[PDB]
Amino acid sequence: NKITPNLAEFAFSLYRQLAHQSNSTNIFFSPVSIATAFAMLSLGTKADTHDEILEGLNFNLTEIPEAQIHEGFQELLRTLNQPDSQLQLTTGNGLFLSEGLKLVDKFLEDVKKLYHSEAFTVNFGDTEEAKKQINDYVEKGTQGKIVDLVKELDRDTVFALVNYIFFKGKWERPFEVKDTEEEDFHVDQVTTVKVPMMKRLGMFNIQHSKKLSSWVLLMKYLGNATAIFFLPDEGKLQHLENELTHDIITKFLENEDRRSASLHLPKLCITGTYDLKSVLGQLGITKVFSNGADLSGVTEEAPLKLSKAVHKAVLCIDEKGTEAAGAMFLEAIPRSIPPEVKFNKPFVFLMIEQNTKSPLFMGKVVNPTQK
Amino acid sequence: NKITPNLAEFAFSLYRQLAHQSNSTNIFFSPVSIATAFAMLSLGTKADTHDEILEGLNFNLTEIPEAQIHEGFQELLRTLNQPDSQLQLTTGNGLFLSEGLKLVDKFLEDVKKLYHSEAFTVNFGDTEEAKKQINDYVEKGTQGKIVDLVKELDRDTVFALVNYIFFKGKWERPFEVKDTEEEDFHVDQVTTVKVPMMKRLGMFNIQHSKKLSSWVLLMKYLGNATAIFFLPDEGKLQHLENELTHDIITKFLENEDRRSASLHLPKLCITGTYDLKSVLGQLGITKVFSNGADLSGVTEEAPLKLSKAVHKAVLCIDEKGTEAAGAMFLEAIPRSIPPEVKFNKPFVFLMIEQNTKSPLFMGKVVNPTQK
Amino acid sequence: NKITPNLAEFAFSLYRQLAHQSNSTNIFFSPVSIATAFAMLSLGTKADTHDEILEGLNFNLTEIPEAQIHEGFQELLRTLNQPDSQLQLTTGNGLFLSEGLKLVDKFLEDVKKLYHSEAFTVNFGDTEEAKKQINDYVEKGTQGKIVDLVKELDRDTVFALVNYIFFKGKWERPFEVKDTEEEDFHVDQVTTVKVPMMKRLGMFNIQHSKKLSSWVLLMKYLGNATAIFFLPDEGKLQHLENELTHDIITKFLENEDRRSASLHLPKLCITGTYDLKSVLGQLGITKVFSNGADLSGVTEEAPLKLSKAVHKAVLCIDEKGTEAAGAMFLEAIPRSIPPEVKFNKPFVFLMIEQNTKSPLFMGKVVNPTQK
Repeated sequence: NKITPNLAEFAFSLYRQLAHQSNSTNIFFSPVSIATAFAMLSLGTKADTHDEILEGLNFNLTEIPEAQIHEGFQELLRTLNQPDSQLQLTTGNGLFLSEGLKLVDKFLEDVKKLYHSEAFTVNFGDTEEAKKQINDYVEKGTQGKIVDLVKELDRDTVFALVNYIFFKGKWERPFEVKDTEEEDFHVDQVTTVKVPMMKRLGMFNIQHSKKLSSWVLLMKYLGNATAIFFLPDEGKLQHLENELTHDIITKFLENEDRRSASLHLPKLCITGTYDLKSVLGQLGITKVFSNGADLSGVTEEAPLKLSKAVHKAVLCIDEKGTEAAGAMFLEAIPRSIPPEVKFNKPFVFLMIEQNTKSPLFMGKVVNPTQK
Repeated sequence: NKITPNLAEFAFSLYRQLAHQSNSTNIFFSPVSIATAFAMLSLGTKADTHDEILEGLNFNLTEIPEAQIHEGFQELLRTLNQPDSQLQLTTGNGLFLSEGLKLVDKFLEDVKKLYHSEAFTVNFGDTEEAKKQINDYVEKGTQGKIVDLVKELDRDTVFALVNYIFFKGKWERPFEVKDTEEEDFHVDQVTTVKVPMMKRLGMFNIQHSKKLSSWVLLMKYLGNATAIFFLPDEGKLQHLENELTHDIITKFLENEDRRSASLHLPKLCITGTYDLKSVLGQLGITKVFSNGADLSGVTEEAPLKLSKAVHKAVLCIDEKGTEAAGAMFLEAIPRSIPPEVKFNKPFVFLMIEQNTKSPLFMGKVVNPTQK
Repeated sequence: NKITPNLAEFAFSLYRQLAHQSNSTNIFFSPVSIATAFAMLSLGTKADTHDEILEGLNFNLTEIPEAQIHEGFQELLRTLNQPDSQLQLTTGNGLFLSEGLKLVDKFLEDVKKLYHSEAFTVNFGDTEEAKKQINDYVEKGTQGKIVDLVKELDRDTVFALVNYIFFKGKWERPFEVKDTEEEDFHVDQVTTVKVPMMKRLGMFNIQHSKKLSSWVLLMKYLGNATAIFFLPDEGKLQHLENELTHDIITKFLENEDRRSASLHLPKLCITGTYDLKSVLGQLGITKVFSNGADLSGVTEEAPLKLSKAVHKAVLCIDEKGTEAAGAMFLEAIPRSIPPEVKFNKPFVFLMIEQNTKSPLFMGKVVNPTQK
């Protein structure tokens, strides 16, 4: 599929921003769930509003027309719904509509044809019935991996573009369940904690790259899939992160060779939860949340903007295989033109005696509890 | 009042040091409470001891004589005691004396005339009656906003120069109490918490400055007062802080223009508490705590130094207006000439076998609980 | 003793790495306990494996032969076992052997002659009887200061090179027990906590060095010993740490002069606990944990490597004197040649759809609880 390279780079792009944001934290995300939600969103959007997005999903528009893109997506999504039988792989892109919404059909058609979208009809005014209906469609799409994707749901909520992906794949070679031997994880420069560490001896597709100063191990799944890992060298984690490319990835994919090794790889369950707004904004994708937000391509009546862009992604690893899930969530409610200035982020301020123009106090609010 | 510019800059000076000290914390202080305490203190002090201070309250002594300064203070303090009636504004500079103190009258006169000072007579030897008496005079001066300004009170405590300011002012336009809508505060690059966010739509004195890369909103009070706020731009908080000046402030004060806006500004109650010694020291104000400390200008019998320089400042904001308070505290007890070296800050050390001069151990104490 | 300079520098070397690793933490270690363990270990080791070590204990091998080194150690250790009577000083270097171990006698002899080593015979297969036996020999060697040196003990544990040092020395001048006056410790740039601060006025060997921008105080012990302290100047702690040398230390040792001072020095009990592997590795000492690990010089049957290099060092200070203790621990179990790659440190990884080579997920595991 012709679009894959861009996705890869967008995954690297997007990963980078998340680590650039917090070194001291766990990271896991679905580049696909995200980009899809947004390409699938890009349809209701037009002009320079829309352009930002797809140059920010790492696409070169002075090269590929819009048509050739959305085809690629369509193809890929399809591919994933029909794997080998031993490999469980689903994806669903449901679109929940407020009851009483005057739509455009050009949009309506397009997301149904190209993005297998499912439209449902919910009362956002009954917000805690709306939360249920939506957390229903996720907590089954993800087959019960992700449930609480919507914790706060606006009543003024127009619609909600929702996306999910479910993965469950068993290993090429399961691990010894009795050989799962609790061990030390050297967490930071400084600290150490106990994990259920799985150990196995055998012949492994693994190599060191001078370029990435890392060990690159591949673990083929039962079916048509592969997890790739990277043991950075001592103090090379950031150098590694720095240096990842699609083509480097491709090179590794094809390396068929194996060799003897003793491997220790831990049993774990992790989550990444995100409001991406900030993050994405950094990728150039700012207009679509704002009051210059072009959502004409969805409906006439009312003028909207994209409220919160929320991703959540869990992962879980054990001897037999992997459980992995991604899940987008784009809320939109009525845009209001009248310009908006909210001090919902840390800020400064004085207080001045009018007559003599002298500061009584000054300060910076950085948090109101407890400070 | 001719001295205001210097105060402003001292407020910026002093603010800067507090943020330079801890980004990751809340900030609120009264530039006035502080400077006053210290100008009012500068009176008992002489020569190069004294000079440090006022060059450190941001005054140019090769320009303004001492006379012209203390007049300015006197005037200002006065101004503040008699505002518009709708605007509550008090200040008091009480000076608590140990029973049995031989004073100088030149000093005694000066702080009574110029700084409306009130002198009281307390037994520092009965320390927890001394704590009460002083926390009495504050927790009413601040009308019950600040109470625990003295948590640890030396028995060898000679006197205590105390300062307070109380502010209570209602808005130009109160906010909708039913429109106070709990919302998300994006606290750090990383984290998010729920505040009571006040929202109102109307015509606001607000502008963006290229220079400060911030939004500058003014909210006039009932009476003769104005609070100024600053929404830094994305990642401009430090650039903003960097760039603030008196004249820039003045420029904004006069901008009368208003315009349409939707504003979200949160309901909060914050405190800043400080031992300033360190901080101030950085402003050049070091001699006055030390054994070169010139407190002759107060009394003959005994030779003193300034023990702890303590500021505390609370603030509180809601729909109708603002409650804000500042409070200094300068403790002095008997200086002791005999040079002093205290390892009360983190330090290094070895242990050596005398005969062979070999290190048995080495270390750095950085804290004795738990380490 | 000719080797002392190197130890000093190794102590500085090693200290530096520990602070370079975590500013925000307490530091205390025995340069001697460590180096001894390792010189005493170096005996079972040969060639380039062995060389790394002693160039990393700060020795110049293109200058001093191996003979001249191990003599020095022998001499020093001896010296320490027979001090002045008023000064309690012991050291023991016990070596615990698995029952059924075919040894080399060249090694056996050498560590008995040169390093007063004591060999014992333990069943590592009964691991929690092994833990006892070893924590026995430490928690008496250290006369009950250090007890839990072995919290996790491998069953496949071959042997354990163990080292200890016990110190108890009373002051030149005890402090006033009734003059121990709780006070403020300014811990960080930012925070403050209460310590039992000992205070005394008298004549103290103390000086300021332009070079180290610190106060350098010596406190002679009852007997043949001296503790040295360093009050860095404001913000000079790192400059101080930077600049320490053996010769500078020597210069200070000899300064006999005293003078009047008021000193405040706190009552405390601190510990430093370490797995040194990382740290030491940085000093060039990497081969000996690895699969190129040359432990032929110990036994024939089986091929081993050094599993965990563990130091723990407590300290305690009060009016009368000091309790101080160091304790090494080098575990070795069967090396396994077959190359080893363990993701027991934070790492990256993708998951790829084989057919289209597109990233489903990506991530970085940095900790599996809670993330």
